[PDB]
Amino acid sequence: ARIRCPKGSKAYGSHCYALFLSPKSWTDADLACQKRPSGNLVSVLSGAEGSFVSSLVKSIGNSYSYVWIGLHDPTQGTEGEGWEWSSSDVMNYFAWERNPSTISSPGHCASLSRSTAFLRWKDYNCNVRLPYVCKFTD
Ligand SMILES: [Zn+2]
Ligand SMILES: [Zn+2]
Ligand SMILES: [Zn+2]
Repeated sequence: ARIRCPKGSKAYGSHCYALFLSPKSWTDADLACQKRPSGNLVSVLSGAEGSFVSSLVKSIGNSYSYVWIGLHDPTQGTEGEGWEWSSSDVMNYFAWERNPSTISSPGHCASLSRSTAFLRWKDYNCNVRLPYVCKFTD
């Protein structure tokens, strides 16, 4: 109604968000998020949502510099329009630190980078285990 979420997550818009510190590869993180109702690694569909997600993670801590979000490229470079959100939302907002199309052999998953105050996206090796943010409904 006035948007409430489960203990352990935060509301924004019509969604609940939760940061998990025990690191997982991109695929394992998204699968973990899917345990939740309409859950998936967070999709960032507006600058406003980007700022909110940023505030959610800013206090993670020195040990972590990258956090998984739900953007990946199933074409593994062969496409650079192969990127998509695991939630299947239309890619209507773009916040790359450096566009992957300017990178030779970029990572095929995207993470929020501490260098950009977690407001921008960095191509990253999908197999690396990182903390991650889930976006779901309650
Ligand atoms: Zn949803
Ligand atoms: Zn996909
Ligand atoms: Zn590659």
